[PDB]
Amino acid sequence: GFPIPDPYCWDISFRTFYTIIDDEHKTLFNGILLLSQADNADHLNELRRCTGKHFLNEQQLMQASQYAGYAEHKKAHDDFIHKLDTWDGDVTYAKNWLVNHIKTIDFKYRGKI
Amino acid sequence: GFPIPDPYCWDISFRTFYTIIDDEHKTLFNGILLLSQADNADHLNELRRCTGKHFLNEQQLMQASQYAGYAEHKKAHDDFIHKLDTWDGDVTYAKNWLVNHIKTIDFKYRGKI
Amino acid sequence: GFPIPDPYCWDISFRTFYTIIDDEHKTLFNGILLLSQADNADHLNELRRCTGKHFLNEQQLMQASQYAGYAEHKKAHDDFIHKLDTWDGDVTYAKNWLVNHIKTIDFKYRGKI
Amino acid sequence: GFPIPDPYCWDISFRTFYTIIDDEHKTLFNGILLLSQADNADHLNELRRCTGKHFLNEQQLMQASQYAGYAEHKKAHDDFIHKLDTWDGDVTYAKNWLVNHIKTIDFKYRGKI
Amino acid sequence: GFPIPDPYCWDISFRTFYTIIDDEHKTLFNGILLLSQADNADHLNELRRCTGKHFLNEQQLMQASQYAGYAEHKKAHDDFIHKLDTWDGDVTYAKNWLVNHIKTIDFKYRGKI
Amino acid sequence: GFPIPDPYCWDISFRTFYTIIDDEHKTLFNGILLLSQADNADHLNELRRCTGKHFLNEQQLMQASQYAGYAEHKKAHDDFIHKLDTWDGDVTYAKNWLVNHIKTIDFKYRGKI
Amino acid sequence: GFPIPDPYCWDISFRTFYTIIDDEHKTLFNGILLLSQADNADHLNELRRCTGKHFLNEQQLMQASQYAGYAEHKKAHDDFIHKLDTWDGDVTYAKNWLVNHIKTIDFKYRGKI
Amino acid sequence: GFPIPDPYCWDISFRTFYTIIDDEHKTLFNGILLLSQADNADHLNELRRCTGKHFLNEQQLMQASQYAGYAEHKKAHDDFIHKLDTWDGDVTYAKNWLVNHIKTIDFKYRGKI
Repeated sequence: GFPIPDPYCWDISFRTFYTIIDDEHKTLFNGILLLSQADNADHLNELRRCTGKHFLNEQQLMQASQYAGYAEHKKAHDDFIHKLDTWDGDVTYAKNWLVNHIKTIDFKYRGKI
Repeated sequence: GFPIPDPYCWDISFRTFYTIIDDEHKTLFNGILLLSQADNADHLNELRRCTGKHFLNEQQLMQASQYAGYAEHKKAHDDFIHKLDTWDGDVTYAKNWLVNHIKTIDFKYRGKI
Repeated sequence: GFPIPDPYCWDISFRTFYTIIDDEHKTLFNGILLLSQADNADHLNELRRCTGKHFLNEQQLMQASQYAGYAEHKKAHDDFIHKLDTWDGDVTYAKNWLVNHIKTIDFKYRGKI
Repeated sequence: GFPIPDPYCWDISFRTFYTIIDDEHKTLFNGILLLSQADNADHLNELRRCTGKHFLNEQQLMQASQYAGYAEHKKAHDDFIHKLDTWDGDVTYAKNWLVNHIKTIDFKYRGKI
Repeated sequence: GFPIPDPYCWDISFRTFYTIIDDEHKTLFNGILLLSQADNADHLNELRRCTGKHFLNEQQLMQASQYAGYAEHKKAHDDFIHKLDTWDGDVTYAKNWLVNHIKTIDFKYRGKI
Repeated sequence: GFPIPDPYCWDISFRTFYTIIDDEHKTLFNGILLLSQADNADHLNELRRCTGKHFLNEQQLMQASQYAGYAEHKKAHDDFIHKLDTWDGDVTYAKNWLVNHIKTIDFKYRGKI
Repeated sequence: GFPIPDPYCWDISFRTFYTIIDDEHKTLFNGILLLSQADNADHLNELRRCTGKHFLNEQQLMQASQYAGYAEHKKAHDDFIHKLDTWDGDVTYAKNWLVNHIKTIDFKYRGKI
Repeated sequence: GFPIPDPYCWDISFRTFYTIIDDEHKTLFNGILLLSQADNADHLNELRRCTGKHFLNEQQLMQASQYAGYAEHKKAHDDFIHKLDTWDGDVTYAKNWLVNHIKTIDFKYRGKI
């Protein structure tokens, strides 16, 4: 269980050392930051697009080295897409989910992919 | 329900703001324009090739961001391919179908993919 | 002197047998037709984008086979870009230029690239 | 003079309609925000990497359509790289430079590339 | 039913006007020519590699435009791979098969893909 | 049954003549060499990543020419991934497995892919 | 002096072990054989296209490994293009040139690129 | 002065965190080790190919982020190519050069590209 950055933007404690991944992660932080400012459809579309794209890329990256934790990782992703597709306005959930997903599930592939 | 451009060529009211998509759309308008001029096999092959190619590209683009309206969108496409594969010479249908497909189904993905 | 299509849209007489090239050529007919409908900045941008992109792609295709007419062909393209970049509203010139360029200059690379 | 966002993160007013460009722009806001939090080498590296990569990608996109404002735009980029490479710690300058570059220089390529 | 070229090498009557396809076809002719000269494993490996590669590429090309005759076309290919995988030394069959496959099944996709 | 190089690094007797493949093979030798030096998680992650990546690439290469020995080859690979995913510390096994896999199963595709 | 194959088609003695290169080389044998059958524009175009494309691809492969013989090799290619571009109908020269180029100049890059 | 590994193979102390780079670096250790085993043409070719390819790839990665140390880094690479191209059999030099290049010159781009 990790601290929630304030303002809610990416910081170097989240570095995975995969620059493409890190750059995509910065977009997820920004997407949740927007929602935290105005819970509207522009902001949600933005986060939803970035999230869908990042999850698929990250999944491809795992697949390229036949990563052993793929299936659990993909199910985490798919649950979160699902939350976004049924958005409830729970920004707090979303803030926590991302911090924890990166620092525990994404950090796990470092050095294996 | 939208107006049918006369001559039947693309105009900027159809812009999706995805330049690759817009350029492919211009080919669909042209394909239907040809058929409207001479209902023959050259013209139908031309429209059929362009349509098949555009639908698959557009489908790929939706998939890259895990677009939530993919499945309904893909079924729309597949119905229209089917009409082309069983061409009846109904140019009027084709003119309407495209205008409506772009302005209602394609416009829906804007900002999400 | 080739006939100028009316409406000013691509027809199969302009076929080069290179499908990607033909699809790009459709976009150039469309950009000139829009300007013939309303000579404004939007229509010019559209044509100008499609023309710059088409000229570079066709140039790349020529280079891939070390086409002997490359230099002369690139010069013809560059002269038209210059005309678009100093646009005076002479649609007639443009309509003629495109028909002639495709049917006498582009047609010369067929079978060689 | 555009307003400087606070927190200094991307918002949808900076949208260019080019999704890859917008995602890169989010990374530049983030790099400046980190420097505003702690002016150190890690934060500078991050911003410097993201800026060099973004400038080259955007340059490539301009070149793909033979964009007429390329040279002037490349010069603006190159001047900012120089500032990052001779970094004096003036975050204020950077915050202003980015907002202005996007809303007056990048916005000018919209519809042309 | 078409003439069998003598020597068994590609000629321009087999042009599909897809240069990548034509170039791959030249390799198939050569592969059968080798077998006609020495029925050994080097020659068969050569033809088998070229054939496998060409069929898959050609299949991809058909798929990119959602070609309506794909399934019949793919089954033709797969039967011929099968013959090669159970090679009997029937060079005559192979000579006929290729000429007929190109001039009747491959010629069918021209203008549709 | 082949000799085990000492030190356990690649030598030119393992050349497949596919430079990409050979370069990937050098990484597998190195991965097993590391394990032979310190059986830890860094070393195993390194070998596991390289192995997963190589097997998938090599599998793609086989698929591109519709290689007839694919299925047996893929099952060999998948068994070895499985050993790595249930690592027992048997370095001896791993040393033998690789030498034999290359010199008998990989050497088999030479000239067919 | 290497033997000139009759019929003038590629055989496995010309193998370079680079499958893409070998497939391109087959096309150059074929282009010369056609000219030996009928010295016309179609046959020349075919050979000229295949030669320009092959020379650029092989050049790119050399550059990818910073091959030390690049400059001298590029010059040999360029001299042959010049001969095709000033074609005098000397098929004999061409038949000899290709056999020699592959077996003494191309063979020298084997293992180095 | 860094320790020279014995056996002269890559270890995780050389890790750059760029997986493609690390895999290429493994090939350079291997090429020097072979020369240390037998100073012949095969071993030199191997090392020379892997080095030319690695230097160009790493250069491309530097350029993708407009890395500020590019020019100086390219010069260091070019000097080593020159040494390989004028190979005098000084393996000791090579062993030292590689260890030093990676741990002091390559390590400097980490986080910047």
